[PDB]
Amino acid sequence: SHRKFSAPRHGSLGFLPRKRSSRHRGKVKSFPKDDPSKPVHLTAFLGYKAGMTHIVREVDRPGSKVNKKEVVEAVTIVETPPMVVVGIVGYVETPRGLRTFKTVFAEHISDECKRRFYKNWHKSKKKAFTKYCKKWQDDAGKRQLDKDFSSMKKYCQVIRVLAHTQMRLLPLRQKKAHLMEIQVNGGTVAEKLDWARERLEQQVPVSQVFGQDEMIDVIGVTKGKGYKGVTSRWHTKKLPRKTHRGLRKVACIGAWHPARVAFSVARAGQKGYHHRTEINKKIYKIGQGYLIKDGKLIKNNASTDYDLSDKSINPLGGFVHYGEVTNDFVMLKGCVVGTKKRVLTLRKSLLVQTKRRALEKIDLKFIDTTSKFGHGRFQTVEEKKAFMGPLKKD
Amino acid sequence: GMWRFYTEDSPGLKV
Amino acid sequence: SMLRLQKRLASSVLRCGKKKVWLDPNETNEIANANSRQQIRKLIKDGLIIRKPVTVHSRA
Amino acid sequence: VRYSLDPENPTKSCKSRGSNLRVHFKNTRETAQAIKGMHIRKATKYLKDVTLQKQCVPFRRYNGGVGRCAQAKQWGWTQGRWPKKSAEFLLHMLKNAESNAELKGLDVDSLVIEHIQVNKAPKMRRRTYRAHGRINPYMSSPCHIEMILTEKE
Amino acid sequence: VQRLTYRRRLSYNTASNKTRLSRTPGNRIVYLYTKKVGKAPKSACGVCPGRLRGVRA
RNA sequence: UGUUCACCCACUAAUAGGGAACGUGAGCUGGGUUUAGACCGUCGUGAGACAGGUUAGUUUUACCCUACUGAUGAUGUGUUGU
RNA sequence: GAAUGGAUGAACGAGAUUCCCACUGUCCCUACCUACUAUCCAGCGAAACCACAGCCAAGGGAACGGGCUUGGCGGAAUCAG
RNA sequence: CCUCUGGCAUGUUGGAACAAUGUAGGUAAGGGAAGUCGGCAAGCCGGAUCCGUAACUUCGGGAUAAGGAUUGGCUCUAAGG
RNA sequence: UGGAGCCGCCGCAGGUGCAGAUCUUGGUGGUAGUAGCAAAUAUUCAAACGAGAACUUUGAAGGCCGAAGUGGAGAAGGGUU
Ligand SMILES: [Mg+2]
Ligand SMILES: [Mg+2]
Ligand SMILES: [Mg+2]
Ligand SMILES: [Mg+2]
Ligand SMILES: [Mg+2]
Ligand SMILES: [Mg+2]
Ligand SMILES: [Mg+2]
Ligand SMILES: [Mg+2]
Ligand SMILES: [Mg+2]
Ligand SMILES: [Mg+2]
Ligand SMILES: [Mg+2]
Ligand SMILES: [Mg+2]
Ligand SMILES: [Mg+2]
Ligand SMILES: [Mg+2]
Ligand SMILES: [Mg+2]
Ligand SMILES: [Mg+2]
Ligand SMILES: [Mg+2]
Ligand SMILES: [Mg+2]
Ligand SMILES: [Mg+2]
Ligand SMILES: [Mg+2]
Ligand SMILES: [Mg+2]
Ligand SMILES: [Mg+2]
Ligand SMILES: [Mg+2]
Ligand SMILES: [Mg+2]
Ligand SMILES: [Mg+2]
Ligand SMILES: [Mg+2]
Ligand SMILES: [Mg+2]
Ligand SMILES: [Mg+2]
Ligand SMILES: [Mg+2]
Ligand SMILES: [Mg+2]
Ligand SMILES: [Mg+2]
Repeated sequence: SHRKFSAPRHGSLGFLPRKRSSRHRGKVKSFPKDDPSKPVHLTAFLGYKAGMTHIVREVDRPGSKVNKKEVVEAVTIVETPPMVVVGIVGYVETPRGLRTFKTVFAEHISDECKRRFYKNWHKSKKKAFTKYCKKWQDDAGKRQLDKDFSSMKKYCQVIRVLAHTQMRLLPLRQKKAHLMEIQVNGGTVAEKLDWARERLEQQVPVSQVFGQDEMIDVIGVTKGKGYKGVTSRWHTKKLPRKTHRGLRKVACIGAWHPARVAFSVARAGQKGYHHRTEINKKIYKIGQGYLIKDGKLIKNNASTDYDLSDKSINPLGGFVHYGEVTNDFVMLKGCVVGTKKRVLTLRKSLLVQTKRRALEKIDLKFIDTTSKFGHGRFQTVEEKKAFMGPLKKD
Repeated sequence: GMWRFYTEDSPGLKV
Repeated sequence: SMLRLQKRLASSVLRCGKKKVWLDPNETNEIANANSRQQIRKLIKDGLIIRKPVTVHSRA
Repeated sequence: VRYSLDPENPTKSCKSRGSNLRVHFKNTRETAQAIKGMHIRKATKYLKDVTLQKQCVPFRRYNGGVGRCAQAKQWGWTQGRWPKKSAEFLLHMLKNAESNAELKGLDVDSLVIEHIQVNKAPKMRRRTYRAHGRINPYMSSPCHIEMILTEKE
Repeated sequence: VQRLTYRRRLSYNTASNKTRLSRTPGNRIVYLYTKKVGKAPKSACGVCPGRLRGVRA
């Protein structure tokens, strides 16, 4: 018979085999469409979720009940130190698909990077690319290198650049820079490929790729939650108190007769650590990192035109389970998938963004710097110190 | 031999 | 080596628990040739086996 | 006695067995296959590692419910265990053999374990008490073992 | 505190098995079994409720 | 109301109808039917009867195969990694 | 419907109801924590059950098939569920 | 509940982890039975002192009805042989 | 292989041929190295003996039973414990 009292189904099938991701680093599953007209540029970048905080701002959507009212608003910080382009890589279109074609690498590649070509650097003799970089210092090779490029200049349709992170600069424990292919969408294939050839062994910082007040798409792997029961996994109803074998279950699996159980029925398995592609995370700010001229310029980070203090985004006592974000960073509105220290793939949108909300320009009045390791009440040490006075440890 | 049921249980009762 | 005999006998000779019995763990061999009592009585006078004190339980 | 399988050159091969030993046949079997073919000075090292859990034994046949371990990767199998009794039992059987080679006058440290066979021995028996006054059997499943080493260097 | 045991196999409290404490020379409270309390003879006259005098009860 | 059914309140965009061993008891519950105790009424000379009312009344087993969910792996690609 | 007892009735009741107050995770609507388990390992080590076995759709068929027909299709060895 | 006399080695094993399901305990914002057949389960209540106690009643009860108040620590006073 | 008896023909005789009987007795698999060895808070350090110690004994520490006892004694029952 039918179901007496309807309800929607729990979960969405369009996300499943609810399995532990194969990857750790979030793949850009689809870059946006190149055109011609608009200059070459990368389409994406690679970051590290440090943590979160408030922001205060005036808000200018006329019509609202919040119009030119300040609000507080959540943000993530994503520690995003400049990438290095090491290789390029051409893709040819085919009726099968999009076959990879011709991969050049640079002369020099950092150890940061070369780590990733070994499971075990301690043990390894560190011999990768030794016999390759020979090419870059003779005639014969250097000619073949040009032919390898000029082939791509004729044939290949799509050219992405390979880059890697500068793992060095992050507080994180690992030394193995994540590599990545990042797509160059811009002018003709030659022009494209020439731009990449100029960028080889070279830095590419965040600002070059993304701009402020820009909707981007975060991709990254979810915070992982082990095996779980159907209840926390699928958010099916808990059964009632009296229930002789378990109540954090799904009473009936299937009906009798299609007498298998279906993929559509809620079972217990891996919760979290899925691969996920969020979209539309605005960029409330892109901070310049630390640097010097005579003394430090730490001020420039969490400072605003309405605060003008000397704060870093680094809250008191560091970002928790992370460290000091010394480098440049992007400050997305809201949460992003995945956990502290996670390698987080930012990407330009696939989408023509033309909505009131998605074009609003941001002007922050205040970035909250208060400790995250307890109910913090002081923005910065200087302030705390004055408030309390001197102590017994003096 | 294994218990299965009480003699007033008479499992599959369908009076 | 194995002494439960000698902890019993001690106890009944002191007329105490066996909790209260204490055997000098160094001088064990000498104790393990106390297959009788009276043998033990010797060992009590020589100070190998000894009656412990009562575990205090003050009223203060 | 008659061993199963005579060695090709008895002259320079040594023997050792032990009938009706109270070790898990199934654990013993498998580790005895693991051991097979090694140089004796390797196998004594292996079985030491097993006893300490520094190398597993792949459970291949009798592998049901038997968990996974990385250490089994070496072998190229997902199941694996550390059957400490078994090891200790055929660490003796290697010792007796090594001895038998030494008495026959073979270069001990050229031996290779050419044939090693576990076998079901006649079961001991005792019982267990169950619910509703039933009584079930509780059987030890011991194993005859035997093996033949050989000079090969 | 020194508790104690029945000196005889009669485990039950009963009219038989009645006791008292004695300390001893050896200094241990031991149980002694008592005798039953016998009564002085009653009058033959019947009417009188008193038991007789000068008669070891 | 044990109910299916029905009815009524309230909100709603709408409060459409149906199937899957009258989906679904090693998923539950067990309120109802449907043992045994007992109560009433009617029937029966009586033992007893009653799709007439009432109250009390043990809901067993998965460690197999499969199916499903997750999890190791497998064949190839010389070996390995990207 | 009148000792096949009729009508009552304080007190009592692990008795059958109904309602109100308080109370609460019964519920919205689920979460966290503890201990024993399950899990993995060393040692030990049963049982029920078992024609053969073990992916489906439809068909026909003792009128609801794992086996038959016709299609879909099929990839060792396993783990927790 | 904690202890002394006396007795024991955690009840037929150990180790490592701390996932799901369980078994046994807890806690829960706001709401407060909407849950369910049904408040099942748990929760409230609770000890003593001082007040203060209804209908009804076989005048015995109902009654700890109901309903309120107080309680620690310390330093004194007074009263009782 | 084994180590002491056996057969062809003609007649006579029968307790004369097994896949099943939820058949009888015995033995053996799969299940499975699985289910399990989770009621009552608790173990640790050293030393001895010893081929060998998570468990034996000795000492120390931490714990429990907490005099309606996990203490000391008997009845019935056991029958050398
Ligand atoms: Mg419907
Ligand atoms: Mg139940
Ligand atoms: Mg925090
Ligand atoms: Mg299991
Ligand atoms: Mg049992
Ligand atoms: Mg019995
Ligand atoms: Mg007498
Ligand atoms: Mg006289
Ligand atoms: Mg039905
Ligand atoms: Mg079912
Ligand atoms: Mg059932
Ligand atoms: Mg019922
Ligand atoms: Mg009945
Ligand atoms: Mg009548
Ligand atoms: Mg009548
Ligand atoms: Mg069938
Ligand atoms: Mg315990
Ligand atoms: Mg123990
Ligand atoms: Mg016991
Ligand atoms: Mg609440
Ligand atoms: Mg209701
Ligand atoms: Mg309802
Ligand atoms: Mg209750
Ligand atoms: Mg009342
Ligand atoms: Mg003979
Ligand atoms: Mg005959
Ligand atoms: Mg037969
Ligand atoms: Mg197991
Ligand atoms: Mg207690
Ligand atoms: Mg005694
Ligand atoms: Mg006793």
